[PDB]
Amino acid sequence: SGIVQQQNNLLRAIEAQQHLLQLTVRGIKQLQARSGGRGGWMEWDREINNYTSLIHSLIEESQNQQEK
Amino acid sequence: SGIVQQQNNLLRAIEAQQHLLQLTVRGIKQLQARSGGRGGWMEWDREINNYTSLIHSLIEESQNQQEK
Amino acid sequence: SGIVQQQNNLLRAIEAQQHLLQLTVRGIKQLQARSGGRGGWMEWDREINNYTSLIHSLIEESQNQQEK
Repeated sequence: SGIVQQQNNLLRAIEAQQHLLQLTVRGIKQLQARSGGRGGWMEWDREINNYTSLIHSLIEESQNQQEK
Repeated sequence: SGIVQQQNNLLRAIEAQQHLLQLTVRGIKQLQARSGGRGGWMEWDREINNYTSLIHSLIEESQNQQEK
Repeated sequence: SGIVQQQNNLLRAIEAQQHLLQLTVRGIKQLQARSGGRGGWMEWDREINNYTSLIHSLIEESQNQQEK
């Protein structure tokens, strides 16, 4: 412990930041929507999805073997 | 030290990311404002505030006992 | 290793979050643009650039001596 009780907090902070990140993307999405568009943002969405997937995978594997 | 000098950098990076996060939320807010709305975004604001509060608490407790 | 294989994952997660952060800023920028403005957001851009620079520096120095 000690140094380990820190890597848990750092991970909790990252997990929460991700919730803030997904909140701002939703906000941006509703903003593009109500002003036409949303058709040319297809590639933008793809990149967001891909990076969110990579992070979720990173967080899951970190939550995993942190207990051992 | 060594592994500890890393958890300080990782924390500094998280603290700065949070400043970038709060900058984008302000940008989104001024965007919703100048286009009517801002009345139906009450719940959105609540979630943002709550998550920002959780992070600030996480960062503060990490800054704390990192010295010991 | 062990505790170290975690600080690599935590760093990878931060690096990816930064890519998500830069994606949302681009989205916000294209939103301000197509609606006039972008002239009064000069100071906003400055702060974003400065914080992105600080993070890139933090990430680079963390990637560096993590091998030793």
